[PDB]
Amino acid sequence: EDVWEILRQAPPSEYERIAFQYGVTDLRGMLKRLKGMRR
Amino acid sequence: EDVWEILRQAPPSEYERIAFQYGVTDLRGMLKRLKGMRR
Amino acid sequence: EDVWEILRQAPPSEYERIAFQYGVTDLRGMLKRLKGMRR
Amino acid sequence: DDEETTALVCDNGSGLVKAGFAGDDAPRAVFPSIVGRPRHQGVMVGMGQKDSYVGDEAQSKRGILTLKYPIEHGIITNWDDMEKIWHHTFYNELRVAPEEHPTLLTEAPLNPKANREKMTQIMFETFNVPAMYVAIQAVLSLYASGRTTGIVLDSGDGVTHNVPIYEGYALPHAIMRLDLAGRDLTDYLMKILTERGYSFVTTAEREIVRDIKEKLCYVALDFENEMATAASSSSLEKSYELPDGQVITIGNERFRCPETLFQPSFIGMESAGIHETTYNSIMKCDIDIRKDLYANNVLSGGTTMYPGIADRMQKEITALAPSTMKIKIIAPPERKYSVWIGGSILASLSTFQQMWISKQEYDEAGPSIVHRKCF
Amino acid sequence: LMKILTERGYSFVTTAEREIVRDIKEKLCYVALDFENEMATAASSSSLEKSYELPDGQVITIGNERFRCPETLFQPSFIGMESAGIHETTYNSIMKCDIDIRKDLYANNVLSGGTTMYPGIADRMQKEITALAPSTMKIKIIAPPERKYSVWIGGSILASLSTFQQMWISKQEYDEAGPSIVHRKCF
Amino acid sequence: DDEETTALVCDNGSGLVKAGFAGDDAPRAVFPSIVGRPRHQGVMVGMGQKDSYVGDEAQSKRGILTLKYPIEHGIITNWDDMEKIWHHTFYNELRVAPEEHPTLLTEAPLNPKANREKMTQIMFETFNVPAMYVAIQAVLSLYASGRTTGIVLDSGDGVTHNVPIYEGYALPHAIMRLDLAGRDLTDYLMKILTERGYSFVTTAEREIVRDIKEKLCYVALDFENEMATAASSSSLEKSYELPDGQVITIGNERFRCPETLFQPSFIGMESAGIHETTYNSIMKCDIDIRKDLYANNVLSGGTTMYPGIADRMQKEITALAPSTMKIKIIAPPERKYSVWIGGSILASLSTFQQMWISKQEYDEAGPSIVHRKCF
Repeated sequence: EDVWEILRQAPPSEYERIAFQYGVTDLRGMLKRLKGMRR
Repeated sequence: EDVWEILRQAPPSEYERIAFQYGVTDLRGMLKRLKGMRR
Repeated sequence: EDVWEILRQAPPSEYERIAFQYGVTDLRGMLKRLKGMRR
Repeated sequence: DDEETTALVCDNGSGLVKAGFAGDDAPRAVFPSIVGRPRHQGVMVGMGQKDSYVGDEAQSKRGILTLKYPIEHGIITNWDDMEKIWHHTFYNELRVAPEEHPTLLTEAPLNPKANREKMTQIMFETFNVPAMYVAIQAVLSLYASGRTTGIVLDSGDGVTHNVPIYEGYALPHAIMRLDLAGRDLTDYLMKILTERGYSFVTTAEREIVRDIKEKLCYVALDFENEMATAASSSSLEKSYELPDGQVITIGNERFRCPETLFQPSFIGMESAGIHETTYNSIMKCDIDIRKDLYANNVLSGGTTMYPGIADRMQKEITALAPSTMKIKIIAPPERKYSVWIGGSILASLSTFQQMWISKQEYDEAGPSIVHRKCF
Repeated sequence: LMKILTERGYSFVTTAEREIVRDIKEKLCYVALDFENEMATAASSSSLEKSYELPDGQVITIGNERFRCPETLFQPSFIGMESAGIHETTYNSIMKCDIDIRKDLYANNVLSGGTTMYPGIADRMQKEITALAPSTMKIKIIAPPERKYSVWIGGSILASLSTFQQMWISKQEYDEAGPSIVHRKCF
Repeated sequence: DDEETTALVCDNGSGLVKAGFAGDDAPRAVFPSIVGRPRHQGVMVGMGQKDSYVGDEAQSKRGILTLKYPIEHGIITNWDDMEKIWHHTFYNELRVAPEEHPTLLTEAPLNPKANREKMTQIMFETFNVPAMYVAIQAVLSLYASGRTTGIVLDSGDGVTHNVPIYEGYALPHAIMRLDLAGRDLTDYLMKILTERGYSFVTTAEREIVRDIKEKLCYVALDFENEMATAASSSSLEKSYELPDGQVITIGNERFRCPETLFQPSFIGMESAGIHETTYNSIMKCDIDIRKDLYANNVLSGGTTMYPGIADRMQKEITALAPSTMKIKIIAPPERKYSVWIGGSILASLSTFQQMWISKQEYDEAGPSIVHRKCF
């Protein structure tokens, strides 16, 4: 998927954007799981 | 009173109305007496 | 005032103008009163 | 039953329709441009309720009936309603035969031609007036000014524009549009009243709120300083008996409602406020017309009835206009009916029948005629 | 009231007893404008002890019940209805009303019912509203003496509305449209 | 007794209050927002009945106690009840020290500022949480969408609105209000059940009827055709055991209850149905945002759990929207808890403590601070 890697690599401002383009519509998700790491 | 005359002269739709303005609150009345004629 | 006399004497084209210079800003007026005569 | 005739000075004021005879001192008819649909339409002994005789009757006996403007946004979407409206006009408070008397009609700029086309032929046919004529409400108010030169901020019934002029000479390039209307401030203030812990959605609520404006709302010359006051300005908390009966409290909204006519950000228009629209129209003006414009800063509209509106003008321009030139905004107390007064004078211009839209000219030239070389 | 009469040392269960007690109401029971003050009176209000010949013949004694029976139409707690009294039902209906219909409602506070024949019922209306309605508005409750038969009078007038046969449920209309017709577009 | 902290994602869902920790997969607490008054309050040996521990206990042991929402109409009229409600929350099913954990709070649009003012200081004082933060339930569900663009029909717990968006960009001018609520459909269906030969007035009856809805009531794509069916549609007469025990019969009401969210005439709201509210919000939108809106037609609400609701969307728009554009309504199965999920994510936004309403900021800036430049 690389959404893990690229949404821990992309901008944050654009973490929003590119979770929404690079397949993580649940940027909601991406952050909650990024947090499951840092939650 | 003229309620007799004007409630046999006014509109019918507005016989209601003008019995209620020109003093025959008993439009109820006005019709029952109009009928005492035509009852 | 003479606006009556000079706005019944001045040009008409310039009745506009000279009502607006000779004091009848209400040329609007001057005509409506000229009409109160001819209204 | 009298001599030749007297014109029918009739205004379709954006909110209310107003009219009188030629050279009358006041349009004898004025009332909202509403259409009424009784919501539940209860069945009772007999009848007595007409659908849409709204005129002035409906709002008093409002609620069941909803509200409708044929001319909703200064432009009319329905007419059957609307011609029956004029019938109410000419036969209930004009109570007159249109065929009897010539009538001048009010048409706003930017109208598609077909609008006046139809309004014409329908008035001819249904009303068979001797004939008619029409004119721009803005232009009619402008003759009501008599100020041949200068721009007019025609923020009156339900519209806003600028009318730069000189000796009666106005530039269509120099005239712009403002969708802002009493309806717009209505929506904004209703919004604010609701958000402050209130349920302001209902039609009669809409009329009530506009009245709340017209008798309460003002505008503050300064914005932030007066808003800081409102932080503790114990003057401005005048609460007004909600017409249902419970006093409705009021604070800074009593002013910060209409200023958005200068800042449409809160109302959400990219458009620029009235003042800078006037100013940029000024810049597009020629070199020295502008001093006159300053002196001919003729305001117009009862919607603009707010206190310090003119003063806010002079100050805002000052911030804009060079101090070298001197600014003089005009604003008659008789601004909303000034349009009808100018119409009465012009139609009364018995030296000016020649511009009149007659039976024949129309018939031979159909509807299109009134548009070519005439209006 | 049958409950209360029984609990006060009486055996009020029988049908004819039921009619008797309703009559006891209709000719005796009233309502007091004030509740607690009139109940404190009843603690010693020597006026209200009017005892009425039980129609069998022995005078049945009466006290504060002569009023505190129907007030529960305002307080259904004692009758045990979560529902709110007549007055506040009217009032909240008022609130749901539009803005200014309410002044008329105040003036058009038309009461109805012979069951509501009680004394001071209307006055209790105005006062309770007052406690509820803003003093800004003026309250006018209506209540004809002819309220229970007013329904029949209105029926007589309307049916008598010889301009109004057209709404009439006839043989044919019914038959062709069966029973359902009377319900659609008519009643 | 652990590391730094985890947020307190707490929702005051209009009907039920729901909450969990930061980044929880489900708000661990959910129950009605009812207050209970035992009607007759019988005297027995000892006690054991608290007045208003309603939570989830009361309704099971309902009847004596009546029902009360502090937030009755999405807006709270009483709070003592309500803060004790949150105490029940944080110490009976949150059973946690508020001081321990940060909490994000749900606030609906159009609230008077003082509401969140107090909710704040009371939570600070009584709950002394490390600090708090609040957000619009609509907005939180909107982040729960992740759909940066498009409008959301936030007809969820007990409210209805439209939330036009683009890349997270929503217009307050483009957002409206709908008083319609599960309570409203409740009153309507209770009315209908009663009028059909039934006595449906009681509170527990109220809960029963809402449940009757949630497990039975649906909506038909077509209205008149499905009503003509109901004239003889022998499918729809499913009668359901009244929970007291006698099967309660059901017919066309199983659908024609909620459609009034499109037609408030029968429920008696001049307001227009959800669909055309969305549509006119669409028109007020810019030119081409609307295709996205069509594709971003994100529905929200478990109240909207009805079958064919989305399909009725597409068809009604179709009747409204040009066929040129393509309509795509969204509606997650997880719509009512989607708000809490978005809250959990956002509060969990450990990159986003900075927006947090802390002790000091509040104290030095009092209550007003949380409102200026923050929420």
